[PDB]
Amino acid sequence: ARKLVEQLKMEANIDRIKVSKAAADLMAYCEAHAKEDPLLTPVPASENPFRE
Amino acid sequence: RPKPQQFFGLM
Amino acid sequence: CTLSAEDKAAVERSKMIEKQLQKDKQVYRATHRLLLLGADNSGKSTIVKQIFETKFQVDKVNFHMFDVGGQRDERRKWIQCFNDVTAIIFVVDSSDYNRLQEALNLFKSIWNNRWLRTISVILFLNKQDLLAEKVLAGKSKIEDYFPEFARYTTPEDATPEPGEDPRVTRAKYFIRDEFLRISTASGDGRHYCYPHFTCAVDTENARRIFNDCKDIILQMNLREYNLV
Amino acid sequence: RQEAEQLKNQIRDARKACADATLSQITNNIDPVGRIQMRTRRTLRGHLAKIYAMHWGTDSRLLVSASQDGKLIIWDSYTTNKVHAIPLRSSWVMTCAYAPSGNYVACGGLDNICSIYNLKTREGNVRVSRELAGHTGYLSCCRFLDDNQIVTSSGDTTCALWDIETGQQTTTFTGHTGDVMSLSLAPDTRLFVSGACDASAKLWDVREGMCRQTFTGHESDINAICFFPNGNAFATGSDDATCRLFDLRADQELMTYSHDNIICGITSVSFSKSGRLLLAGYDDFNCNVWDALKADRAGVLAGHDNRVSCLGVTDDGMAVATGSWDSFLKIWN
Amino acid sequence: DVQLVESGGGLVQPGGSRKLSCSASGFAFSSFGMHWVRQAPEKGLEWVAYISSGSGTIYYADTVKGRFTISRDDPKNTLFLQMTSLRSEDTAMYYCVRSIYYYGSSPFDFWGQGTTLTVSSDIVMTQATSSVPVTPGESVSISCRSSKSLLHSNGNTYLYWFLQRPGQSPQLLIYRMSNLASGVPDRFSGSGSGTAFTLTISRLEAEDVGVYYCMQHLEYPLTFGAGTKLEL
Amino acid sequence: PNQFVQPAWQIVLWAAAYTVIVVTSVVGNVVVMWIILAHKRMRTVTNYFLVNLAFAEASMAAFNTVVNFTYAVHNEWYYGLFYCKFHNFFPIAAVFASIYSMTAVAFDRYMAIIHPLQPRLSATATKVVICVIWVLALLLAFPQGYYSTTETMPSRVVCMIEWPEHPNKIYEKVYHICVTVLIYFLPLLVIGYAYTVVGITLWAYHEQVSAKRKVVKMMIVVVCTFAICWLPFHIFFLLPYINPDLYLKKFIQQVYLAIMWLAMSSTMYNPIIYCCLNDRFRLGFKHA
Ligand SMILES: CC(C)CCC[C@@H](C)[C@H]1CC[C@H]2[C@@H]3CC=C4C[C@@H](O)CC[C@]4(C)[C@H]3CC[C@]12C
Repeated sequence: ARKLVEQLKMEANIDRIKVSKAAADLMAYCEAHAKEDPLLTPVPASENPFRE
Repeated sequence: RPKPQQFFGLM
Repeated sequence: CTLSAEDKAAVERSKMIEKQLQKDKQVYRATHRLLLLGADNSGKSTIVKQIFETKFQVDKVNFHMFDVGGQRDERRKWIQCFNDVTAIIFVVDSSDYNRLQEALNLFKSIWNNRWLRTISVILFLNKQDLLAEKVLAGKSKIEDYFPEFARYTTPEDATPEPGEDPRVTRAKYFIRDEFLRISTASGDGRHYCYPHFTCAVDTENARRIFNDCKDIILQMNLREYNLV
Repeated sequence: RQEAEQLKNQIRDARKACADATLSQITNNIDPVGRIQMRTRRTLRGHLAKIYAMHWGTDSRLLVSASQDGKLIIWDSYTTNKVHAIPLRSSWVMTCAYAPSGNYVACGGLDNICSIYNLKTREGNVRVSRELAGHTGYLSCCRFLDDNQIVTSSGDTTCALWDIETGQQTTTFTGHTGDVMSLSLAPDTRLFVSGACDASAKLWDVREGMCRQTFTGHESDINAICFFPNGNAFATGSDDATCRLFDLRADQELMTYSHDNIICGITSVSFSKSGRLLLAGYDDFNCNVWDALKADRAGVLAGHDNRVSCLGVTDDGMAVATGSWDSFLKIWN
Repeated sequence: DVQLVESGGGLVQPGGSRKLSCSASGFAFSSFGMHWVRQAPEKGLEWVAYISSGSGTIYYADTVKGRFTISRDDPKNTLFLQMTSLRSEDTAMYYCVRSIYYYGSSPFDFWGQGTTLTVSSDIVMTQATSSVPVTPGESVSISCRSSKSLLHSNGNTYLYWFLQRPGQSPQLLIYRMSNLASGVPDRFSGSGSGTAFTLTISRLEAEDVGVYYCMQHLEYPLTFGAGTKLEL
Repeated sequence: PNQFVQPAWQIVLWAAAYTVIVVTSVVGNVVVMWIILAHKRMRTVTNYFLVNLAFAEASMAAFNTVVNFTYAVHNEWYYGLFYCKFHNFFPIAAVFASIYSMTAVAFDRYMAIIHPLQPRLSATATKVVICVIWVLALLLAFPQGYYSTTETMPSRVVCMIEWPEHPNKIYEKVYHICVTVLIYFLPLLVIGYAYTVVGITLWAYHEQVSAKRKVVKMMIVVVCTFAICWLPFHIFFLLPYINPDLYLKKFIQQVYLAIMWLAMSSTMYNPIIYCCLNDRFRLGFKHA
């Protein structure tokens, strides 16, 4: 009871960023590492270690 | 002994 | 075929592991797994003569019985695991009328569970001796705990054990019918309840399981072999 | 004693002010990923019973699988060879982890014990290095921060950081009110996020021992939880049939990935290396790729005969393994 | 501890027959495939035979093929080499070597002490320098050359380095060209180019003195080099 | 002047009978072969023998029936020595394979009903029995293919089996008797015993016991069919030893067209059974 109040206090103190910002950065991470991703961008069969 | 009247059946 | 001396040796190691896994498969396939669901005071610990795991053998067939008392509350999370058991062995204390309605709710939760939708239940009303003593003594009326009992009449099909007072027979079949009513209501034939009256003294409960698991597998085999 | 309700609305209004826009309006101009067709490249057929857990090695060639028959098998995915087969004391094993070093693997289940196995002994056998006891409920998940530290979740509603050599719990996380079903370590390893049957996901601090942020979007048990590669967002699967991206810094849900046809629960959730694709295993016997930014289904890994219990993406991001109750683990490139 | 003591060797008249028995203690003998390697008294190492785990694959060196047969009693943890038609060339110390083969495994990791026998298309490993004088704190580069590229398509270069300190059994230093064996100091390093390889011993210590053998495992017969001594 | 030529009106009546047989059989067997393989749910170790049975029967329906039909029509071999050997080998083995496959599914059914708890045959063993069946069938049919010969009589070309010349024809008598015992008497004994023990158990909820009775009906039909349909087949091939004069007559042509028809008609029954007893097969049949 009192412990739950103490936890709620800390969780409410947390500084927060605007979702227009946080969404932008995750969008940015995806674009920056897009070439790296071998599933979003299909890998050449030779490179594919699972080519079989 | 193949005969002209003999019938030949196959399993 | 284009495999190095070390690749070939690794393939051999894999094949050796595969043979051990095949020997294990035979033991696993031969073992019929049973989930001993129940509550404290059921006597589920001593239904079979032989706490989480107990292994018996009837007619050279080995059965593994798992009692998961370690985790409580919603059992939904851990029941998903036992969706391949041949048959749940539910055990109910007939004597405890107060906890009997609690027992009928667990059966309803287990019978209607998403994962246990094809698993047949081998219900074992235990402590039938206690129930007989209470009915003869009086004091505790099954009518008080359950109002429907006064209307109830012994089923005509019911076969009574020798000398059992008609009221004792009526009581025993009232308890059984409550568990059966839940089973009949929500079943597509995918699974069935096998109700068996048992006592602590009875040592034939392992044989009962044998005969009922033979029917579950039979009905499954009939459909599996495209016969029914 | 009801100041807690006052604090609860204060947290809600702080999140409401922060959510000026939706992730979907921000990424509405981003051009979609396009249908993603992934064919099965490898089928690993070594387990007798249903597969409940799989983990990928750092090398992205070795992978450890758990089965309800009671065995852990390490697989050389590239050659489909079985490197090691570990017999386990308890037939019921609900989780399996692979150490980042590769020196050890762990497994846990209804036993309520997390067993760490030394893969590299001089004797050449795999032996149990340590058995960790203290969880009063099944160990749903375990992940190794390092060779001497493991973070294990439990049905006792508590997660715990254990020093393997001592065998003792360095820290215990007791905030959840429901069985913790999954845990994901952040890339930094400083913070882990765990999803419970209380329909709540809590971010913790491994060093401090406290719940930094509580996220409450789902309507039912959070079956799975994955961290976005950046380590600032996480994605949770639930029986609600909905996957929900959260952002740790915004402290609120960014997006939801639900389809009207999809009504079965999500057993597992993973992200590709770029974090663009949110793979998710469903009890419909198939996994569904989702464009994380656009919230659009972009593909389906339909090759399983029963519930897909686990899904993992290689570190490199080259492949996605998918365990299932059919007893076949399939690699999808 | 891990031990592979072998006995069964002594003086034998030519055309005789002796059985050599390696008793394994402290490891799962069944899991590890075993090999017999011999060192003629004034010469280098030569691979005699290989018994795979499960006894399902046996390979022999052309010199001893037919005359020598290798068996394993997995229950008794014992390796046997029934040698028949013994010739004077057979005289040598025979070492039983354990080898486990899984991805990431180190084959040839443990060698037994050795049993002495006194009788009254092969890839070629060329260690050019028979000897190299060295004083402590220097870096040497023992080099081996190979008739064929030991690099397989898999990307693995099956070249192994072993150090037989004076009076001691050979010890794995480097496995698969670059990987360093466990218990092996960090000073050693393996650098290779498919056909030509080099072992670099930095900050050489008095422990390092001994003969260094390069072996190939790309295919059988396994072939060792002549060896390169490093004298203080 | 070949006496085995028949009027166009006779040929048409025989063609219609054989047409019904051939088309129905392959359609059903092919669909049964497909249902099992197309649906992973229907693709189980249990249905390995059923797909094997469907294959061999479609094979004899298309191979043994169509080819033998023209040969009975004018007793002329329009296929040549090569196809003569081919027909006395694979089509005849397909007949043996179907009868042995029927003995495998019977064993499976017997174990799965009489001893339900005992685990099913291992997938590997199931695959070993499929091969053993086909292997023994090819082995039994080998002598008939080995001595295959196409004598070109002035009247017609005829594919005949030149068994080793013996005064008492001991070799061809032993071969035809062993065939009758191994593919008729021995199967009639193991399929008949298994179905009896299974049917006695199953026969002894109205809908559920009605099913365990419908299965018993199918089983009595299968035992009776395999006995009634195949007996004339064997009698025809063991009669040139009992009475060689009958083969020299003309009516023997029509007799052959009948005995084969009755024996090959067995192929059509297996798909119809799977549809009547199993819903997943009738639904599958419309699905294709
Ligand atoms: C010329 C003769 C030998 C031809 C014989 C063909 C036989 C051997 C073939 C034809 C169809 C085949 C079956 C077709 C499909 C399947 C399902 C698969 O999951 C296991 C093998 C199995 C069950 C095959 C077994 C072998 C089989 C029965």
